[PDB]
Parts: sequence; structure tokens; C-alpha cells
Amino acid sequence: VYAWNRKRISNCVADYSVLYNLAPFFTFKCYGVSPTKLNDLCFTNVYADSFVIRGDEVRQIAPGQTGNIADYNYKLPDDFTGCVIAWNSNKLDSKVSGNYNYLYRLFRKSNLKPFERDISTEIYQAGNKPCNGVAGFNCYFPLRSYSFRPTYGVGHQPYRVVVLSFELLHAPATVCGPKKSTNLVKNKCVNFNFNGLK
Amino acid sequence: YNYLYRLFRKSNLKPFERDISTEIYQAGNKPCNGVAGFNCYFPLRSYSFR
Amino acid sequence: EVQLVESGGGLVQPGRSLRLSCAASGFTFDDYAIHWVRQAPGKGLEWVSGITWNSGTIGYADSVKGRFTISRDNAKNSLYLQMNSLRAEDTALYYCAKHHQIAVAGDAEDYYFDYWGQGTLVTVSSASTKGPSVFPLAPSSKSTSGGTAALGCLVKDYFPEPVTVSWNSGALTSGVHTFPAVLQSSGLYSLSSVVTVPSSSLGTQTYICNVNHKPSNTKVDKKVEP
Amino acid sequence: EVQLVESGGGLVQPGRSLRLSCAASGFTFDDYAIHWVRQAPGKGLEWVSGITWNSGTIGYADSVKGRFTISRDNAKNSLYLQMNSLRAEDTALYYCAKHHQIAVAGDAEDYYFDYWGQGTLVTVSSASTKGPSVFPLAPSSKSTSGGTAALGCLVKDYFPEPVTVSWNSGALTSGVHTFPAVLQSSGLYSLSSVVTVPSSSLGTQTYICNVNHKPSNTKVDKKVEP
Amino acid sequence: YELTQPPSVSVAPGQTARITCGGNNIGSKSVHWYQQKPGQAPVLVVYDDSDRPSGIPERFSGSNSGNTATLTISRVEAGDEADYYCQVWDSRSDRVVFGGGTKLTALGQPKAAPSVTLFPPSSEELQANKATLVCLISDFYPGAVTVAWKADSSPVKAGVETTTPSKQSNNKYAASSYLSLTPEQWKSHRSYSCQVTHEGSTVEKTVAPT
Amino acid sequence: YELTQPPSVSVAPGQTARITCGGNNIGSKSVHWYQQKPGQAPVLVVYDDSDRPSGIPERFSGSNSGNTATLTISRVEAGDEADYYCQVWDSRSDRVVFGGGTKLTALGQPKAAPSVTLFPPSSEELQANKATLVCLISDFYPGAVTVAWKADSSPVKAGVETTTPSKQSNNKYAASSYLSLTPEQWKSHRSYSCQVTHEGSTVEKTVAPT
Repeated sequence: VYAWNRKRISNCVADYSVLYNLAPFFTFKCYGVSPTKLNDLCFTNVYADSFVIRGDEVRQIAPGQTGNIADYNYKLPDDFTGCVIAWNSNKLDSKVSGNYNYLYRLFRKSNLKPFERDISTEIYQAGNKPCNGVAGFNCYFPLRSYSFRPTYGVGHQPYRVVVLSFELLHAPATVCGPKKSTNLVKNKCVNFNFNGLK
Repeated sequence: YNYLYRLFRKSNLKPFERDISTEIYQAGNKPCNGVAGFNCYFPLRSYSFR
Repeated sequence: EVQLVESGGGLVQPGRSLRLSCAASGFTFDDYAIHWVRQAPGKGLEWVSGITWNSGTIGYADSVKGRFTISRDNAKNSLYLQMNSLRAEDTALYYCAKHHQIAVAGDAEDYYFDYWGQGTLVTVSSASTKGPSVFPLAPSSKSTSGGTAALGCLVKDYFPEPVTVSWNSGALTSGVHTFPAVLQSSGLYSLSSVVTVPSSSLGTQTYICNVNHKPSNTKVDKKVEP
Repeated sequence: EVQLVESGGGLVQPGRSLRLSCAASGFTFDDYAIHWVRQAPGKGLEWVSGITWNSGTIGYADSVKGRFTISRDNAKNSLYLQMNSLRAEDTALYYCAKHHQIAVAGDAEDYYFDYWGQGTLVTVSSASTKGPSVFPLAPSSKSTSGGTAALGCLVKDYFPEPVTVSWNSGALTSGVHTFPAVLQSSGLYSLSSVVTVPSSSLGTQTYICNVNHKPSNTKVDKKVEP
Repeated sequence: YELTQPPSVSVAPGQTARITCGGNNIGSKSVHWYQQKPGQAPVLVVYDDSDRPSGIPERFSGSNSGNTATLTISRVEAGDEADYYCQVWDSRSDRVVFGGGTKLTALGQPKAAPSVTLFPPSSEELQANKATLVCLISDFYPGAVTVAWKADSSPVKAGVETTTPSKQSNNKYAASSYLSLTPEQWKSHRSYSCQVTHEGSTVEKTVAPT
Repeated sequence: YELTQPPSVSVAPGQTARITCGGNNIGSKSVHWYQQKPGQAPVLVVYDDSDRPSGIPERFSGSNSGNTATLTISRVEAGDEADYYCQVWDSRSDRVVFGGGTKLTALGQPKAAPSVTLFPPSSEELQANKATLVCLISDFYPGAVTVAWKADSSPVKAGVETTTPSKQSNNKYAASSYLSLTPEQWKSHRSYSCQVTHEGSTVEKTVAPT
């Protein structure tokens, strides 16, 4: 959740309908948009941010909602336009091969800047003490992780969470709607829409 | 998870008293009903020993 | 001597929690290890967890880690076992077994049970508890031998089966054939018993069939008449 | 083509931490997995960790869990590996290997390396870094054949061995026998090189032996004379 | 760990039985055994393959050699039929590994003719609609019995039945039967009866035709 | 997982070599191989036992059958002596299991006489106390060479020496030697020299007696 990938999409035709084809028990909460009107507006670049946050912290992944995971790992301003999907994958992620495969951070010297990654290496500092790169009192690794055993409750299973950002800058006609066809019939006087002409 | 570890409670423990409990934690205003949901989770957060 | 009475158990919905207890009596609850072991009906036993003479966890199984938490209370002489997020594969008779050795300081880890108990049927399903229905089976007048006539009860319509039948006060350990229950294709069960019931000349039992059902607590004290 | 330059590495005390980097150049750092693999001197290799094309950890070894944390940065095209609580069994050449396949969405997990690098000697001990001592080995006047005379350097008194010798600017790839170092029962090492060194008639090399040592950073530009 | 036990081992009450529990490298770790009567609580038998608890006779014995622990019981009787389990520690996983117990059954026991006991509907149920006619049978050694119902002097099996399997009780099998598919006016005519058909001879018993 | 490889496999440059990697149930998972020249970076060889990368000749081949993956190299030459490793995935543990590589050495190569090169102490060191007299030798195929020092025309071995083992360099072994136990007044008399004793004939070379 502290080191999240950011994929940059290019000119294409995004079909926002396969999002609800995966395994059940998945959220589709949007902010500022709607899935019914998703394929109506035009966006230049869409960014996908994948992270493995789980538990009762998906509700606080929203503009103006702090918490314990969206406080020093991911911050969203009050302008987010996208839909978050948090389907649960408790079949290929939770395994006994390794419990520290995923990571998780904690409090820092300051709050994270919205939409900024905080890949660090340095050890945490309590404010007044010599660390010297050792694991002692008041100097410990803030990357406190958790285990993933295939016996936990519903509130601790691996949740694959990915958010989508919708930007709108001075750009040409980029991704906007999958398509729209109506099985053209040629027998009478009827309306037509040939890619703009109405 | 052979060893355990507790967390914050509704009140501070009385000195030299054991607090063996089963009751799941309560956030203050919500129905728990013995399930693992939002604001109702097991306060016995343990750690690993590798 | 040793009386490992076990309390706590019944019908609970999948995903809930419950507390099991095992009050020890007869020995000192400071020098003997007591463990928890389940036993599925006709499908062998299975070890759950255990605690040594002092407050110490000895481990769990490969399917109960993170969900079950065992605790020991030496002051009240009772062992407790917490169960969280119960599923359909947790229906078994959880027993309360002790240990034979005194668990001296310098030895090798080798635990084997010596005293066993009775266990509590912890059923986990989506069904609901139903009230029993005791009926005074008529001791018909078919008299060929001395004790050929017999009377009993007809307990039925109950999903859980912690059934215990009494006659006068928890006594009369003579011949009483308590037939096992059977799922009548609807989840319910049926109980019945048969006694000797000799020639009735106002010199026989009190004609009482006390049936105790914990998930459906109700004291039935109905009599039986020819 | 592919230039997997690796930075970060040297002598550190047991129990400290350091940051390793591997700047990618030649390919796209968005569709190829890059892993970390160490190689003890003359004792085989050993896989440390790895990350797929996206930000994803593929696991660690059975001896680096909890201490090592790998991170991927697609913006700067560099893979980082954090090492905490280094011990005596962590002295090896950590390499930066790529992956051949493009890691399509629906496939089977099968990672095999295709492009390798050079690695950084990460030595972990209690000793301290020592300054090298370059000496202008005299090209004696023993002249029998054409290029029988040879001159070189006599680098010594250095505990770490990230030694790289240059002559003019990082060039003259001709015959230069750089003999390996040797621990002279004190932790230090000794370096030396031999060149062709033809008949000296003011038409030969500049007689310069540039020695770069990262844990003991010092630019030695001393000349060699007969 | 993982212990492997025979699913069922039968032997005549003239010789000894052979119950084994083998693993991968179980040659030094202690091997404990248990005996559980059907319905009752598990009792302790010879443990550590070198001693027995207080109360167990000399007939019970054990021996382990390399990868096989043999619980050699001598002079098996009828009262010795129970579910025998073997225990191991396996300190490598910090568990208590059990295994599928063996159902020791003394083969060659005398037969036992089951006695059927008819119980008509009670008195305080005709005012309501219960329809819980019960047909009971006594104990019997040869199991696998089929209870055939003769409702209204005719074979009626389409109704809701139970047909419970024979259970264990003092080394004697027993079962029950329930079939009252009637509209609760069971006192129609022709003596609604019950039948029990065992292997060989069958027992018959009816009730009053009212 | 755990792969087992032969510690060393030698073969004359007339036939093929047999390098195998066996496990427990490695019959379906892909088997990848690697070749690492001594000192250089590991290069890629035939992978998946069914194809080779771009650049590898047809001489390299592989095959897996049940529990054995054979890296069949054809027409082994002198330039093929390297450390060969085999790779496996073992998705059961989410790791990358390597193994002890095999040192393929082409047996039956021609001999190579080593040339000794004496380097006296430099000019800008007599003012200080360095005492780093170096005696170097050229490349040679037959390794296991003992450098005998002749200090002051007499066998002196009690001093601090190095005696580095022969390393690999373009398929030719080479080493060095350091012994300057002198009080730094090495220009005493009798031509402090150096000797190299190979298997068979030995090479001698001294310096100026000053």
C-alpha cells in the first residue's frame, strides 16, 4: 500500500463493463461519476493504482476521510473522479509460502502528499536519539507488515484494490466510450449518426 | 500465533489483574453480533516469531 | 475421582463466536496439562489445542490458527477455549482431556492424554432450534411374560441433539434402551426409550420422562398413563 | 543494448543497513521483471528476491524474510533492495538480473533470467576500510625480446576489493594481466598488473595507473618511470 | 506428520490382532495408543510401547521397530470391540497428529434374534395432528436389517420414513423406524402393522385393529 | 524444492558431457539452465528443455524425463569450461531454487609452460618501510604450482607469504607471490631471487644483486 504501481493508459477504447465480471463480493463505489454515465465523458489519461489494502479501511479510502492506512500510504484530495474496485482474492494470494510478501507502513514525520509515493529505506526516528542503522529502542523499521494465512476471517483476507484517476487536460480526442452501433437498416427515411453527422 | 497480544480496551486494566476475555471488541456504537466486520474486530492482535 | 465437567455448546450460526469451559475437579489444576480435542461423528478425533501446567500454549492444528484462542485460569480451575469465525466443518464433540505426567522442568516434549470427559455437541449451521415434543407412549395391556409391557417417551422435532432423558431424579440405572436419533429428511430428530415396566400394581416407577435440551431449554414433566 | 548498471555496495558493520540500486537502460522498465540474486565467491549463486513488471513482490528466500525489502520504481527506471540487520553470511555479489518474457496477463508463473549485470561486492565485517598504496614498479632494462620489459602498479593494504584499474582514460583493452588479490593473513589484499610495454622511445603509454576504490575513495594519479 | 492405519481389522477370538501405525521416520519418538468404546469416553491403553496404565490387564501390549508400532492385544474377546487410535507428537510441527482409527471386530460371534416392540400412538395426540407412529426393535448382533412397513395390511413405502442405520450398544446393534404418512386418521381399518425382516427368519407383530 | 547436481563432471573434447539435475517430482515444471564464465557474468543457455536463446549455437541441447533434466552439450571445446547451473520455480514455496553448479573441465588439454616475471622494489619506496617485493608468473594450464622463494640465495620460508591459489583467466591458471620479510634493507648481498617449481621442469629467474 506504500509502493503502489501507476499504469499510464494511452489512446484506446475503454469498455467499463468487464469490471463487474470478476468474482462476487466486489465494490464499485465511484466519486463524482457513475457507472451508468461512465461511457459518456471523455478523458485524456487514466491512471490505475494497485494496492493490497484489506480490512475495515476501504471505507476511508475517499476524499476527506483519514484513517490508519490512508494516512501515510495513500492520500486523495477533494477532486477524485473514479471508481474503486476491491475484489477479494483468497485463492492465489493467501499462501503459507510467505507471510511478508506484502508490506505496510505506519506513521511518518509528516503526512504524505496526495498522489505521491514514499519509497524509503531509512529507519524511523523518534525525534531525539542516535539510530546508526540499528534496531534498538525508539529506532525501529516503520514497515510493519501482516501475515496472510488461508484461515483468517472475512475482514483480513487479501483484497486486491485498484483505483482509477480521470484527468482532463488540453489533449486531443482520447479514450471516450467503447462504441455505439444500432444495426443500420436501409429501407426508409430514418435518422442516422455517421460518427458526428446527425 | 502460539503467543498472543492484546490492545486497547474500554478502560485501563486494574494493576495485578488478568483480563481473560472472549468478547469481541466494541467501537462504542454499533452491533457486533459476534462477527468480524467494520469497527468490530478481535483486539487480540498477535505477532509472528520467525 | 477426576471430574472434567464441560460446559458451553449448542447451535450457533456460521460466523459467530462462543466460549467453552471445562471445570476441573479431583486433582490440582497447577501440575497437569489439559488439551482440547474434537471428534466428528463416526469420523475419528482431531486435536485442537492445549495448554501445559502453567499458562503456556502448545500450538494449534493446521486449520484452526488465527480463529481459535485457548486460555487457562488456574485460580478458578477451569480451561477455556475461544472459537471465532465458525464454519460448517467445525461440528464435532470437543473433549477435555488431561495429561498423565506432572510435566517436570527438564524433560522432552511428550504429551499423552490420561483422563477424558464427555464433550459438548457444538453444531454450526443455518437452521434454528426447535422445541421437543414428549409424548406418553401407551403401555398396552399385551401381557404374556412378566415384564413384556413397556412405556416410554416420543421426543421429536428438535434440530440439536444434546438430549438427556431422566425418569425420577437422574437415577434408575436399570435396563433402559435409549434408541439413537435419526434425521427424518428435515433436520429434526426423534428420541425414544424402553424400560422394563413390570406388572403395574401401584408399585412401579413414577411415570415421568424428564427431557433436558440446552439449546431449547424447557422442563417437560408430563406423566405417562396406560 | 541493455545496460543494467548497479550502484551501492561496500564495507558495512554487522547490524547496519544500506540501499542498493540498479539503474536500467536499453529496454522499457514497465514490461520486464528484474530480480536480485547473490553469488558467494566460488560457492554458487543464491536468489534473494524479485519484482514483476508491475509493483509486485514474488517472494524471498528462506533466510532473508523480515530483514530484506525490495521496491520497484518505474518512474526513475531503477530497482531498489533494502537490507536490514546484515550478518556474516551476507557477503556475496548481489546481481541485477532481468527476465526474458513480457509477463502477459494470463499465463503460468515461470521466471527465468536473460540479462545479467556485474554486481556490487557487499562485504559485512568488523574491519575498517584501508587506503590503497600504488607503487610504480620499475620497468627494468632487461631487454631480450621486443616487449620483454613490463611495468605495473603495486596496490596493497586495502580490505574491500572493488578494485578497478585504468591506464589512460578507461581504454587500452590490449593485453593487461590483472592478477587477483590475496588475503595476506591480515585482511588486506594486493593488486598488480602487467602490460606489454614495448621499447620505450617516447612513443608509449602515459605511464598512469588510475585505481578507484569506493569504500576508500581516493584518486591516485601517480606516474611510473624506469 | 501423517499416520496411516488400517481402516478395519477383524480377527476370531482365538488368536491375537495386528494393529499397526506407520509413518516416515517414526522410530525414536514415543508412540501412544488409545481405545474408545462406541458412545462412551476414550480409555487409555498401553503407551510408550513399554508400559501400561493402572487397570489395563496384561493382555494389552505394544512394540515399535523402525517405522511400525504394533499394538498386540492378546486373547481378544467380545467386549474388546472398540475404536483404537495411535498418537504421536511430531515436535517438528508442534502438533498432536492423530489418525483414522481401526474398527476391531471379533469375527465369529453367535447370532442374536431381534425382538420387535410395537408402540401405538399415545392417547394425548389424537386431538392434534402429530402422526408419529413408532416401530421399535430390540438388540441384535447381525446388523444390516431392513424394516418393511405393512401399513393398512399392504406394503406402503412411499411415505416419509427414517430407516436409521444400526448403531452400537453393548456390542449389540439396534435401530428404529418411523412411518405415519396417514392423514392422522390411522384408525381406519385392517390393522396397520409393522414388520422386521432379518437375514433368514423374520419376526412379525401387529397392533389392535383400531 | 532442492536440486542435486554433480560436483564436477569432466570429459574429453571428443564426445558429449552429461549434466543432470534431479529432484522429487520435477517432471512437468519448466527447467532452465545457465552458464557462467569464471569472472564474467552468467550467460543464458538452452531453457525450458525445448528451445535456445538467440546467439547460442546448436551444440547446446536439453531434455527432461520424469525426474532428470540432461543438458547435453555437443562437441565440447576449451572455451566451454564454465560453471553450469540449473533453475526451477517450485511454485509450492514461491521461491527460485538454485543448486551447486558443476565445473565442466575439458580433460586432455595440451600443457603450458609458465613464465616467471621478476619485479624488484620500486624507486619511491626505499625512503619509507614498505617491503612489498613481488614475484609474478605468467599463465599456465597445469595448475597446483608451488612458488619456492630463494631469499638471499637461501631457502627462506618462515616469512609472511601469500601463496594465492591459481585462478581462472582465459582458460589459463595464474597466481602470484609476495615475500619481503627483510628489514627493508633487501639490498644486502647474494642476489635475493625468486623461483617457481612446476610439475616436471622448473623455471628460474633472478634480479640484479643490488
